[PDB]
Amino acid sequence: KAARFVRTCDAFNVPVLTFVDVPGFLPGVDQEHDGIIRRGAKLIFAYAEATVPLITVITRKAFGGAYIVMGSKHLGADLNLAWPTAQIAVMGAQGAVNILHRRTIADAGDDAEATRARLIQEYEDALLNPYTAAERGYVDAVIMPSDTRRHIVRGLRQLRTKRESLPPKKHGNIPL
Amino acid sequence: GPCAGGAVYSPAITDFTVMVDQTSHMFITGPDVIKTVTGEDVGFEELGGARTHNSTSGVAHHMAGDEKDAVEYVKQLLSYLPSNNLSEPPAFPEEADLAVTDEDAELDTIVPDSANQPYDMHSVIEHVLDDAEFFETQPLFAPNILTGFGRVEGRPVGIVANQPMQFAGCLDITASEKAARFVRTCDAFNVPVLTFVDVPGFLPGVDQEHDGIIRRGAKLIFAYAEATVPLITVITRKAFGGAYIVMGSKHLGADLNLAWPTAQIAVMGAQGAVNILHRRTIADAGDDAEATRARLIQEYEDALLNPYTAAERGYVDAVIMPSDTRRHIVRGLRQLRTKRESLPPKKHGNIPL
Amino acid sequence: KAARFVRTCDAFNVPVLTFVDVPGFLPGVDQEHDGIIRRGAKLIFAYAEATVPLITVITRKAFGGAYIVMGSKHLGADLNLAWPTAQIAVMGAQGAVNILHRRTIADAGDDAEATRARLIQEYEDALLNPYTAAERGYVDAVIMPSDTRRHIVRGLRQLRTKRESLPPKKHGNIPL
Amino acid sequence: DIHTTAGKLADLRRRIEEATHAGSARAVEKQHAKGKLTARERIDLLLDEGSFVELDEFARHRSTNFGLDANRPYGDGVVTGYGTVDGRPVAVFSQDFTVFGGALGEVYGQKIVKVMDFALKTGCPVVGINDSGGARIQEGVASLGAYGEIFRRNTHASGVIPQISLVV
Repeated sequence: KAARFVRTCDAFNVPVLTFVDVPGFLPGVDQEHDGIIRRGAKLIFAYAEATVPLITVITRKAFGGAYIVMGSKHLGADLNLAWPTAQIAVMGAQGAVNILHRRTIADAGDDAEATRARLIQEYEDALLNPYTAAERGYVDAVIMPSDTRRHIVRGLRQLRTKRESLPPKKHGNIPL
Repeated sequence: GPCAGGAVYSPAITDFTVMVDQTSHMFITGPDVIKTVTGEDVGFEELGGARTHNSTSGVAHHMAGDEKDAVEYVKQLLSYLPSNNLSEPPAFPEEADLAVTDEDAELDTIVPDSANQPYDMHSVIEHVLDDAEFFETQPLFAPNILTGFGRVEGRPVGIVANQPMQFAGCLDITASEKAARFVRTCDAFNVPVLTFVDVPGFLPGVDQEHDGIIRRGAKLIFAYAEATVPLITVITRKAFGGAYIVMGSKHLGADLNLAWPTAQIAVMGAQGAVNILHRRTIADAGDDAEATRARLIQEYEDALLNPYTAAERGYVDAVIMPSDTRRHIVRGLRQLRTKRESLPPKKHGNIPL
Repeated sequence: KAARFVRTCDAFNVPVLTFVDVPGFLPGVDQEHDGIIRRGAKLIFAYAEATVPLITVITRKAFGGAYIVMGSKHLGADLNLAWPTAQIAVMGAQGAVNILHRRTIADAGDDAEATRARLIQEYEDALLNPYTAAERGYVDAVIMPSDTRRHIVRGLRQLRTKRESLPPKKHGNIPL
Repeated sequence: DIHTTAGKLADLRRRIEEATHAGSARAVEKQHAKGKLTARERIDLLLDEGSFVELDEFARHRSTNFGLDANRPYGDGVVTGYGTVDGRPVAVFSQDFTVFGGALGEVYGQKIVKVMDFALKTGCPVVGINDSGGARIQEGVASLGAYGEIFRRNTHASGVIPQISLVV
């Protein structure tokens, strides 16, 4: 759905604003057995391919692959913003701990969860925010939710003269 | 090996993806996280195993026995494409036999008299390609259509054709997507696309329509219309409605469109066509209703179901003898290889997704 | 005279309005011996090559090579209009009947000159009009002489943004 | 038969026969009698031996004007195709005077075009062998339209691809 739009907007010099809050991809054998791969890839193809101004705002959830897909600066986005309510993490805390803490979670069967659910809180409090990504630059800035418009406005003013072009080719080869 | 999560998307974008039997897997969400969310029970190999993607998802292009057969594959794959788009695919030029080989003749009888009896398309292709060597891609996915590579006079080509052996060489969702993406691949890298046609129409089914056949079937046409590499199309038998249009027809910018006498290019099946043209003349004289509806169908298929109607309008540049298909493609690419054609300027097109 | 003008008006982005009413090419031996075959071919080359808005209005006569030449649509015209008083035919009725009806008139030397006059009438009354071409799309419309200005107006509005170009070349090779 | 694969083939052979013999057995004699060679003979003498590949061979017209539908010869008056000359690619149309006086028609012109669009897109010359007796008067303006689309190609390709006219 989105993929087709981003491209429609690109071919016609229309700036694309994108608001993020995605937990991840709907789990289901069907998805896999229906090529979710060759079809979900389209969305990143559009964004990476795009050349019109791209402004991405993450309002809340933003995890793993999904994050990448939703107009991430890793796809060429020009300005990526994130609210303080946002959570930019490689993955969910719950599932994140069941991996990183395997040999340290088995120990002490006594309180097997007051050391887990307790450790989970440490993650969602240390990594489930935007400051990690922002720390490096994956996000141009964290801003007061109320400044979204002011940002999108004063922002697009600068990008309306954006010059970008992909390598020369007859056409591309987007996953069909 | 394993390819899980967003990582799977990099292979999606790339051109050809090769897999090995149970030695590698591809999936966005793990088989475990799937159960804890829906309750579905599936094993790795079944969720994203090589056999799965090489026949269900359409994400894989080849399933090899072991890592050795795979590496050898990709090498072949590379031998048909150029090192980049700024150049034609490599070549090992060698003049061809301009006469009619005993193999060529074999085609004169490859198509049975029975409009319902299937013949193996591979055989048709192997007769035009050097050393009858046909390098096929995605052989397990969308069997109703074949897409691969080969060489004609040493120069790499690309092949798309309908397989009557499977589902009567029909066009459907999986088929359109298979071919389309292939055609655009052969186009992006200056590989000509030979296409052999024989299709009755589009596979019926509410699932088709509901699963978006309208937006996915176009893919094939867009691919063909968009292409600029040399386009040579051979019609061996079936050619009905949009199915004919879709298969690199002249209306899509094809350069040379051949047609065997054993081919029928018509708007729709004779059996169903008359049920609309004579719905009136048939109602009358109930006396032998089906002895008229049958007489008509016969006069139709005997008058319209052939290539000559089109051949007049110029939709096909000639009605050739099966045994001359190879001599045609050969002496036809020699000219087309210098084909200069371009599309209107644009960031990129907007193909259906 | 026209050739060099249509080219001048093209080379400098000046749309060319064309008003037609021609019987054919002035007959004469001197003409043939002077180079009408190539000196007249200029006109069509000038028109074919042209890539500016070309609006053609046929007021009356339009016969054979003469029609073609005068900014016809077969040369790249954008809007070819025709008044109800337009004679778009391959040739004049007078001569057309001599060839078309030779044996169908030879019969009865007497009552022949009236069989001719009759034919000539049946012909022109059914062929020397614009409606023929009007079916093959050769003329974009048959208008009312009253809407000529209104048509050229609302029409030059759409074509003023037409992008046309010929194959790349050092230069053409027009007759001389 | 004709419903079998062997008859459908044999049928073709039959067609390629009357096709290369569209003109009358007398029109050819006449042609030769004047020293002129048949259209298909002009092509063979020009192109490299066995390099000629014909396009639009079995094409016919659809003009019911003045009962012309009673004579719908394959090729409709002109032999167009491509082939080589001294090893180099060349496109060529040969007007067949032994058919309707070799007068330009709708399908007759369309062919000459299909070849000029092919000769330009592949960048090869266009040897034109003329013999046209005039416009096919029965079709009216259609024959004028044909002459046009051709004149336009002559220009658009003027200087882009060698264009040689053989007036015989």
